[PDB]
Amino acid sequence: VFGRWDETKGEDNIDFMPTILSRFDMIFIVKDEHNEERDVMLAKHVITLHVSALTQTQAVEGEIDLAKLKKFIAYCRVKCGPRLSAEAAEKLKNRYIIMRSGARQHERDSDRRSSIPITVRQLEAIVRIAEALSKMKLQPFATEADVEEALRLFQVSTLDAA
Amino acid sequence: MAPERLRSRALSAFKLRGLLLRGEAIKYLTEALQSISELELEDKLEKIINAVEKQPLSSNMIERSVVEAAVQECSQSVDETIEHVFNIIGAFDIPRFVYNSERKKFLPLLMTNHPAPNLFGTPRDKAEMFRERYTILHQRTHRHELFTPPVIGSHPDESGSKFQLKTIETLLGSTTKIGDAIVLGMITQLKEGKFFLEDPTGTVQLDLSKAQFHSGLYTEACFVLAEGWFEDQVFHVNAFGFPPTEPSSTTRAYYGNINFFGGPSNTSVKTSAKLKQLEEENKDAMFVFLSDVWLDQVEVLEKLRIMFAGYSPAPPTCFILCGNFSSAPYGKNQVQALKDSLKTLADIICEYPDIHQSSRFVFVPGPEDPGFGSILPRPPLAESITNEFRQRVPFSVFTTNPCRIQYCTQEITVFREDLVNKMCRNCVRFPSSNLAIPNHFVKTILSQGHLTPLPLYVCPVYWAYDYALRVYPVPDLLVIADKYDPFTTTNTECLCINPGSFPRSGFSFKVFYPSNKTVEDSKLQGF
Amino acid sequence: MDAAEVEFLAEKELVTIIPNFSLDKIYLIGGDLGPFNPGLPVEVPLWLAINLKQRQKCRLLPPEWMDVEKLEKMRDHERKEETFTPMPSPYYMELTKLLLNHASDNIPKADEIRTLVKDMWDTRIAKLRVSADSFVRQQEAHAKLDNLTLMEINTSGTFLTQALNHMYKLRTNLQP
Amino acid sequence: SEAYFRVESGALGPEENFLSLDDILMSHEKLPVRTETAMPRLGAFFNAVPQGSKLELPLWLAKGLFDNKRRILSVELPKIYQEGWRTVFSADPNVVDLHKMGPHFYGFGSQLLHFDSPENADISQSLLQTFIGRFRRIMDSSQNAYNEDTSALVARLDEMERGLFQTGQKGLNDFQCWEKGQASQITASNLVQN
Amino acid sequence: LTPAELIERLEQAWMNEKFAPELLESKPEIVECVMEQLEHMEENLRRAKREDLKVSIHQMEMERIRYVLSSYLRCRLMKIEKFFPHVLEKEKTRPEGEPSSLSPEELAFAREFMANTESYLKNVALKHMPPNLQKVDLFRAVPKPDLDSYVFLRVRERQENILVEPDTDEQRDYVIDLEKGSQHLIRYKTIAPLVASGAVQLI
Amino acid sequence: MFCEKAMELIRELHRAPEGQLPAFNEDGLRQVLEEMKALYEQNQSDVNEAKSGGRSDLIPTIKFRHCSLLRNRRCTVAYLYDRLLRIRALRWEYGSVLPNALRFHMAAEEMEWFNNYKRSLATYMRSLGGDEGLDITQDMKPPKSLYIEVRCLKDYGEFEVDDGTSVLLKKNSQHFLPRWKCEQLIRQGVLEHILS
Repeated sequence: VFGRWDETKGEDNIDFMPTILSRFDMIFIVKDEHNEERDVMLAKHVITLHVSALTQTQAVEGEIDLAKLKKFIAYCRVKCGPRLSAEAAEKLKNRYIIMRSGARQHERDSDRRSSIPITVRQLEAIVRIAEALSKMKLQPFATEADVEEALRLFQVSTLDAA
Repeated sequence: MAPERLRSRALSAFKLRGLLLRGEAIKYLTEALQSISELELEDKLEKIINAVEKQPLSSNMIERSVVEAAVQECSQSVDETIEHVFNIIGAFDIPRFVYNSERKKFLPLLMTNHPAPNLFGTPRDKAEMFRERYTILHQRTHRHELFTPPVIGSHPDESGSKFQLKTIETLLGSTTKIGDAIVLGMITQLKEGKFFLEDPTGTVQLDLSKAQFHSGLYTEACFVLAEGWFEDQVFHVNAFGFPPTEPSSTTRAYYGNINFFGGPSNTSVKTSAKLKQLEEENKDAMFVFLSDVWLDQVEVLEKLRIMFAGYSPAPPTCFILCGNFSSAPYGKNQVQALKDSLKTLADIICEYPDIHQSSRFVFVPGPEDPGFGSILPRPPLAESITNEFRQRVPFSVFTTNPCRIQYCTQEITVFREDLVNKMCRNCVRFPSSNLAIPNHFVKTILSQGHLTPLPLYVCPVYWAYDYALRVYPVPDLLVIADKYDPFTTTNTECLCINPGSFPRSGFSFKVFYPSNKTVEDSKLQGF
Repeated sequence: MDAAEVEFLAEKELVTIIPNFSLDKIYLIGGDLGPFNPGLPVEVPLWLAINLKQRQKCRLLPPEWMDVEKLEKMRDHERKEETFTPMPSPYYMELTKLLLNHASDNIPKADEIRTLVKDMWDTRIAKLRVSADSFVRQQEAHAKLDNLTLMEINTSGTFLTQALNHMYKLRTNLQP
Repeated sequence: SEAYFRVESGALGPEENFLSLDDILMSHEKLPVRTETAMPRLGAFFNAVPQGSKLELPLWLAKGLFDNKRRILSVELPKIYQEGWRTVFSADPNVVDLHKMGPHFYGFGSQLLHFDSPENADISQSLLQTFIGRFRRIMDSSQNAYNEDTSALVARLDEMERGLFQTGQKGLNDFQCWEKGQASQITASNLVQN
Repeated sequence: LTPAELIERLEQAWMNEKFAPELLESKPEIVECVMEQLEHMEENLRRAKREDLKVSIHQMEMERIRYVLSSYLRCRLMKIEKFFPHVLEKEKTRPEGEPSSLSPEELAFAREFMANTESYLKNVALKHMPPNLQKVDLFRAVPKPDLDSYVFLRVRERQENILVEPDTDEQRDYVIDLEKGSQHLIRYKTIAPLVASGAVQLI
Repeated sequence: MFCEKAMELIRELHRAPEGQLPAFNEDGLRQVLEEMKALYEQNQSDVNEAKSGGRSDLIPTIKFRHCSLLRNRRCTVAYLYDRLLRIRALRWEYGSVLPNALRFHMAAEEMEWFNNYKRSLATYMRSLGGDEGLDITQDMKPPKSLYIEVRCLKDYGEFEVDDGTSVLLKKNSQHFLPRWKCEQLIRQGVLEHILS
């Protein structure tokens, strides 16, 4: 709302409604961190990136070309629909209850409603993220590892809430 | 016969068996088997190829050394070799296995993608220490009488009740104020009187005022099966005890013949025919255990003199010097004091042929010793303080504390990094008193299955090598040579002993007969 | 049976070569060959002929049936008849591939020969497809396939036989 | 020659093959029944299960319990083998989805015939005519889909038909590799991936 | 038996074993004689000079004979490994006069295979199963060869009154005659004695 | 419902039709055996009650559990047998010494069975000829040329071709060698046949 996040403002940085915000599985609040070595590495990366425009567009190790990753995403989407395993679902259930209690107590301690609500759609969002992680591997079932990674990604969004 | 014909049939045998010989290998074979007649050549070749297949070959191509070793397996040391019957294994030498939860079995460090242990541990290793302690106890507990209902069990079958374990993440919410629930977790204080329970899923505060303790030494960082109910953000204990123990026979019945203990054998020592037949003739072996061996003062050398006088008959197979060799660890004086006294000990034991040529003099330093401090597993002291002993007493070793002895048919753990009084002085509610103290101590150490069942600031350990301090599967003999009074006891068909502080305890060393599976409760005040 | 094995059997057929080397009669287990005289025709198995051509040791002659007019007549007869007509060789397709791939320099009008043999192959595979469909539709228990070659059968026969096995069990499942 | 081949399915025969994974998976599929006698202690799974109770249980269990005079239970056909769906198959076999309705349509239907249903004749004729109707399209698509995406062709085929489809594809690819000369090369086996 | 005719009978056995669903009667004379020819020709060729053309020609012909023999024996071993209880039962129950479906070497291999498989199954699971379930008869576990398979054939000697049996109903059975050189697609069980006697050649 | 755990083994094998050998499911086999134990104990109690007590209505439940036991046995035997089929195929596909990453998938008893099978197959091949047998693992494809050109893919060591001669199998070197000598190494991926 104020351009930069302006960390003292807190919930006043957001003019979005809870209705629209609850429909987002993940809300990455992105802050430009001024660290000196980060800035030096970032500047050298940008300068090299601008310098390298004439290098005949050579292939690269350890990554997928965009044209190939596009086809791979299409293939996985049409082929694989995973589900949660039972123990994975138990893990997700208990972690969700813990996160809900934490969000309630944070709002109570603040005596004000947070702009980001933690709802059953966020539970299903964690489920969807775990299934996407499994679909990358074409596995019919999502494991506790997938649920843990999904919860790790979601706890950035929960950091963004609390 | 023609050497080309011998080459042709050797190559044909290996090739039909699916194997390719290097040029030097077939050259070795076709000159080694020149004595062989046509009446027996194929039998000889099949014998050799089976011997080759015994090794862990990485390719269908066979090197010269493999054929050489196969012919040696066919001709020499085929029945036994002399050094299998006794060996000494340092803590840093112990192999590492990781318990895969989704395969429900132990895998080697070489098979998992886990990083190799190093002394300067990473932040992950410090967590993995306590997580792995929990993991071992968790898998062991779930295979005891607390096992599945079973889901086939019906009601008329499974008419009697059975325990079902819960994790801390499950007891919050609609599970509040249930009548009976039991949780495996570590007991620890946030602050004095603020007790809590912890597992890899979470942490919860304890109201243990009403708890019926199951008679053990429940310290900080012990793992317990707390039974109670959850309410008002507190777990309210009804009963409180250690997880049940397991014998090594049951452990092997589940996990196979895997060599958890150590040594060069792929299987455990007691599960191979060579050792199983050697133990029939190894009847007369005997070990001696001795702690507070303050040889830096010559009074202890006088004691060693009368020890050699007493036990020159029936020479010991080995002596166990339980560290803390410094009665005067003041500073730099102690280093050359220990070097001179070890020179003196070597000089006196050179006076005999039989003990000098048979008995293994093995040293395991502790806190009051030069080099690395009270950080476990204790490394051996400096080699410049050992070389002069070694060069004129080759039947001797200087190694870690704790340390593992594999006998021909038994397995023993030696440890002296003192903790009995530490167990007594930080019990949650109280210790359990009188002559029962050592029994409660061994119950604690066996149920916890780790030589240090207490916090790191109370007993420091190198993080990545914490697996080396494990007491799972249970050893056949557990020697905990504390400064505490000497004792003997047994639990889950494991013998457990303290040889004690010999200078204080009326000169009470101890001596163990592994082939007889027994020990002498000696007192050498009368020598 | 693989197409390579069908080719292995086709390789046993005899063809005429003109050696550029001198060699006396050679007494192979499957029957003696030669003598090999430079510049004169001699009849040898196709595997040996192809090997000698690859090693530049002979000139291969087309078989008597590799002629454009003869192949056009056979192709037209095949296209007109409803049944498989008798073929000039029991391994004509394999012969065509081997000889034309390794000896097109020696064999004139090789493009016309290859196209005509392809025409005959297409017609006979279409006839085989019709035969399979008629078998399954009319629920036959037996068929007569007199002039089919081994490669032509082997192209479709595994599929057809598996289908007919399933069909037989389906039409006999009420037997007990 | 010496490649791996699983135990072949015997589900179309009088009895299924003991070691066949396909037959085991096929016989796991559930069959509706009615209990003709009460079964003590079985209410834990579905106290007794009462007499006359309707259940759906696996085909292996139904075959084990069934007898020709129906003491333990009596069997109902699944709806895809009843007269309503038989008529849909009779309309045009080529448009139905035997992957949804199976995936072991023919094997399961053949094994239903051992329950002595009055409409065994109709079931047998339906299975045979469904196969006859679908044969030509299985043959054409298998033998003429070359080096392309066959998923659209394979989608609506049952497991027996899919086996036949892969057989036709194998023949096609073998001849095409021979024609292109790729059959000559000696190659590392499929285990070379690790 | 001329050497050329011996190699021809080897090819006939090769194709018949390829296409027959069951294990055919053994041809020990064929296998022994072909191996004798190969060993003799190796002896001949090891005593000849380098760069000689006829040596290479003989080596190529030997490769071909060796390939057919190895493939034939591989196919028979596949069939034995697939149907090991049934071929062993057939050999045990064989009367006096009909030929065996196994050579002595194949029979030794089959007995070893059955003993090894039963030992493995017992040790892994079937000693742990309850006492009355510990015995599986592999004669019932392993499937039999399916004799109602359809095969292609070419007929070498004229046959008459060969009965085709389309299905259960005997009224639809009808006879045919197999003219020499004709080719047919027919169930194996109706022609199995002809395959045994060499009157027909499976293709 | 009973016998659901038995299906996991079967589905694991069925969903790898390519013939690759998965890791041996030790704990799944253990669980189905424990299920059989529970079934058998319940049936022993019930049959004792039905006979000694004369209680007749338990007979359908007896038959129920007996059928479930038979099903679990069938699934176990089929799983182990199909694993044996794949392991048997490995000898012909690859060779005698399987790679270590694949040997870790096999059970100890599976390795014992495989060693017995290798020994028996070697015996059979040895007994074929007058002497030195016939290696029917060789000549898996019909012979075309007597000599082939091969390219080294791995850094192998040395490989003998005659009595006194060998070739150094250094990567990217090309050798023109007999097909019958090179076939096994090409099969195992050490060499690449480089004419097509």
